[PDB]
Amino acid sequence: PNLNIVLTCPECKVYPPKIVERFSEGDVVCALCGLVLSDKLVDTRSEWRTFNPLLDGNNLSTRIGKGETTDMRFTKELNKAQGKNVMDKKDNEVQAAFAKITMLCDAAELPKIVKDCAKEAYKLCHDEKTLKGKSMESIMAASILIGCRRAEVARTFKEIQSLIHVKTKEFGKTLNIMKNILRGKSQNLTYIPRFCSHLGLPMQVTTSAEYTAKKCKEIKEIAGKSPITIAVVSIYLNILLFQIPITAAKVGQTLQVTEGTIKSGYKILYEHRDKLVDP
Amino acid sequence: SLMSCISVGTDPMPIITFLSEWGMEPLEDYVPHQSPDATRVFVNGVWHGVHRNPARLMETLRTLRRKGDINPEVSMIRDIREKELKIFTDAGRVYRPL
Amino acid sequence: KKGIAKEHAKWGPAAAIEFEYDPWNKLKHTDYWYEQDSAKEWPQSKNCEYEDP
Amino acid sequence: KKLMAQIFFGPTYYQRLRHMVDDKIHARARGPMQVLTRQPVEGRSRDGG
Amino acid sequence: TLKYICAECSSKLSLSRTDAVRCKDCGHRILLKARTKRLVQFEAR
Amino acid sequence: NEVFSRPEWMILTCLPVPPPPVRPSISFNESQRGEDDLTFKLADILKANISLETLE
Amino acid sequence: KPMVNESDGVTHALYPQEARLRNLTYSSGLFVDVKKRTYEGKVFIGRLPIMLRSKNCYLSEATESDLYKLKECP
Amino acid sequence: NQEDSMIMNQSSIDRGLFRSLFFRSYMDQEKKYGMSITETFEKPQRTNTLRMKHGTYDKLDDDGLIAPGVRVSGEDVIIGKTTPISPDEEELGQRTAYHSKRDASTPLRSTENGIVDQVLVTTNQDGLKFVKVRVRTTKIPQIGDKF
Amino acid sequence: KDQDDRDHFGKKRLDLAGPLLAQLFKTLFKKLTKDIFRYMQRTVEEAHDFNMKLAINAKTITSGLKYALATGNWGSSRAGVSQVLNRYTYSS
Amino acid sequence: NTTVLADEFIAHRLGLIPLQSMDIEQLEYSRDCFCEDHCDKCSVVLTLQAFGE
Amino acid sequence: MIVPVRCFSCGKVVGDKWESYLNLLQEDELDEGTALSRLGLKRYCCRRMILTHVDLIEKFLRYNP
Ligand SMILES: [Zn+2]
Ligand SMILES: [Zn+2]
Ligand SMILES: [Zn+2]
Repeated sequence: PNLNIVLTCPECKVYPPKIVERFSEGDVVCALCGLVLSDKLVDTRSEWRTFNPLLDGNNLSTRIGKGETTDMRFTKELNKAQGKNVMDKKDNEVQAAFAKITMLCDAAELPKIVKDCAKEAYKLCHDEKTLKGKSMESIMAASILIGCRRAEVARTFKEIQSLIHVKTKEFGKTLNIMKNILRGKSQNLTYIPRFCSHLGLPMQVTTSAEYTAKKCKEIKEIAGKSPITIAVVSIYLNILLFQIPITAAKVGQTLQVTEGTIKSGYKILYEHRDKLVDP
Repeated sequence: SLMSCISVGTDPMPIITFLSEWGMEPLEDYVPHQSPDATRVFVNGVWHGVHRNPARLMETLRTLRRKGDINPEVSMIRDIREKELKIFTDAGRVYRPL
Repeated sequence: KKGIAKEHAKWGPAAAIEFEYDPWNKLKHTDYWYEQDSAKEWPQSKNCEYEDP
Repeated sequence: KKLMAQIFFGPTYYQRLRHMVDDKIHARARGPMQVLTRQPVEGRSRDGG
Repeated sequence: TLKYICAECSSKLSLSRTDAVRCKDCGHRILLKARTKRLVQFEAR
Repeated sequence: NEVFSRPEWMILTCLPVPPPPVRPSISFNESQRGEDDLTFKLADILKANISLETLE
Repeated sequence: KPMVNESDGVTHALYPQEARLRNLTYSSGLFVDVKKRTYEGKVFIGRLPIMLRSKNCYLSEATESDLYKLKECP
Repeated sequence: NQEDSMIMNQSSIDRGLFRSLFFRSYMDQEKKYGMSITETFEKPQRTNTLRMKHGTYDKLDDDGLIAPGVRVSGEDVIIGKTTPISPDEEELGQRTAYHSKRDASTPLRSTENGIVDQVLVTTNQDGLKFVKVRVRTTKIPQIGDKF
Repeated sequence: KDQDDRDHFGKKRLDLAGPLLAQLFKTLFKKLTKDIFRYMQRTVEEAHDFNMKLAINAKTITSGLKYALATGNWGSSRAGVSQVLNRYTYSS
Repeated sequence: NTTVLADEFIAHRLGLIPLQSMDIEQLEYSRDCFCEDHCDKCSVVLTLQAFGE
Repeated sequence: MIVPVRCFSCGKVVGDKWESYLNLLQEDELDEGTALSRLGLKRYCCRRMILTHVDLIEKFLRYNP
């Protein structure tokens, strides 16, 4: 069949066409020979203005509801009838899960972007004997982690682990294979301003902190083994710099780090703070 | 109209309470034959009893509203011919100054 | 640039140009609308004196 | 030449309204058509008919 | 990197991508366009 | 009229499918592809056709 | 009082002029104290759009000069 | 002037009488779908991008915006917006040479003209970089206007 | 007595933004509680953890009213309550 | 331009500014010159620098 | 919005007349009709212009640049 149409000026035919499209006159014209190739060009503008296609695809279902010309016996008749055919698809989990993440990201005020970004993660895998279930929650929240990270932001695991408790062991373990599945199907830098956000300080702290954060890892000090701990250590030796009292008492209740990590990380970074005088 | 304003509504409790203390004979004990010339009292279109000397009652009320004792947005009407006295404190009435 | 008012009003060498003839309406070029008498109502022009009554 | 009749004259407040001509005049000679019916589209902004 | 203007600061910003969308010396959050250096031409006719 | 109107035909047995022009695909930006209600309804009926097929 | 939770998650006071430009919604949050009981502190519940010049708006009683500072016509 | 028509002194028009300004605000935004397709604000070029509007583009800066204070005519690309697409997706004609993205710009109304007053860039609630554009134009009183 | 004229203005009331938000907010708050009951039921049902963040849906209210003001919808049942401000002229 | 006034607005007002023009005949009509958009015998070039201090 | 150039009907350059006019009231406390007599717009195609102009540009400058 080959089912293809490609415009070609019969008088010239010099190449794959070098032509133009006079949208206002609704035609297409040979830019050299001037012959009108095809006319009655059709608008496609006003069609979509009146108007999930990303994830489910051609699996179709139409949201419905009662009518005005309808009795109460017609109202709850439809509400009972609208659920008797939900068996035909196994997107019911998805239609609850996509609802659930929609409840999830929005409730903790995630940007609407993460809503689809997390949706992208779940629909990506949705089935693997490596998952074979897997508590049904990592596929939600680790998808958000996959979503939010893909949404170019990130939150600490506790902010999500306490948000969704999956014992954190199989949660992360099944989380990792999602990246492998991501690679098979194919980062503290954003944690900076959010941390100072809840404490309400001016804007110049972060870059000053970011300069300090950059220096620690490059020379030495893998610093954490799960180095999420030293994300705060980047910050605290900056709040130790300035005179606003936010001592580890307030950070420990806000950022939730044990002073065993805070004091140890602070002092070992007091050794190398000599090379850390920017201004 | 340029002078118009809309009533925001208040709590009617003071008036009704105040009404009882000024001779509003409670409706539960009302005996129409025994007081044929009573003046029915309404508050936001809710009958709350009857009275017997409305003229004493009426100008007493307005004075309170003018004293600021009753919030000025509260509208009250004495309808002589109907033996009916009405009071409104509803939210959304249309009123103008005069 | 050297322009002429007929194009645009910016090149206007002149302002309001007063202009009048026949101050007394003796040429009958105009009929004076009036309620009781034109003379009592229509004021005389500033130049009416400059010509004979 | 003097006007035979007099004129009522004097200032008066005047206001300008939205309906400028340039936002009301249009023409069409074989422009685009709709997709459903292939009759010409409506709306001067979208080059209506 | 093209010139922008802070929303109140009226500060030269001359920035590119991967820059903190913000004004130097003041954390302002909106950027103007810092009009072109090629001249305009008019007719008051 | 036994040549054009047999009351037996008054009861639908095989419903026809209108070609795309009757129910054009609202294709916007190659991804925001809207479809007319009839497109969905034909799919929607087809599902209600699908279930009753196998369910019995 | 009105404020906005931005993309990162930071929440800062929102001014009406900014709202119009950045397509924001001049709202403020709601917070309710909840008492929970088991028988034999403050909880956020949502936002609320605020009428401009209302008692709670930042423009409630600002100075004329201050209004010019906030770029809002008196 | 019959039938509610008028007769307006030409010179008074020439002296600014009933002259007035006009300000149109064009705003556009890039929307990513699943953080896979990335709508982009940049100056498109008639060579490396496909299916582009036949208006001129040079009034754009590098980032796809028109510098303010620049006179513009109708059918001129105010905002340079592009959308990546899969090279082997539809094969809508010439896609086998570009492979990059297609034009999705927002030109000026063909019937409008004037000077771009100011252009601002900012983000929505969700950090999406977008831009509003304001166009200034003087509307001289003319024959058809309604008073 | 005459037939009661129902076009009399005294029999009319005007519902401004205050009451209009109230009744619209009244329902929105109601739906919030019912949902909070659902989460409260399941945790008692299944001895699960009880998280207020999980219990309370933030975007019920906010995304409720925002849409409720974006379009004149007050639910059908009402139209044209909200109009974009007409800034043609200061008088307008 | 950083005024609170539109460009053409200011430009239009600049047009309505009268200039001494006694020897206007000593200039050449703008279209008559073969000049490149102007010339010393065809036009007068005026500049203005104003700065709020 | 700011002292229009010459009156539309007549054309007497009227831009310079503004501040002098303003100088009159705040200093000599004249009546406007008497003021213009001192000012010198004896016709009334201009006598309108200064009388009914609005100085909006003053309120404009209240916005810090
Ligand atoms: Zn050809
Ligand atoms: Zn010359
Ligand atoms: Zn004059």
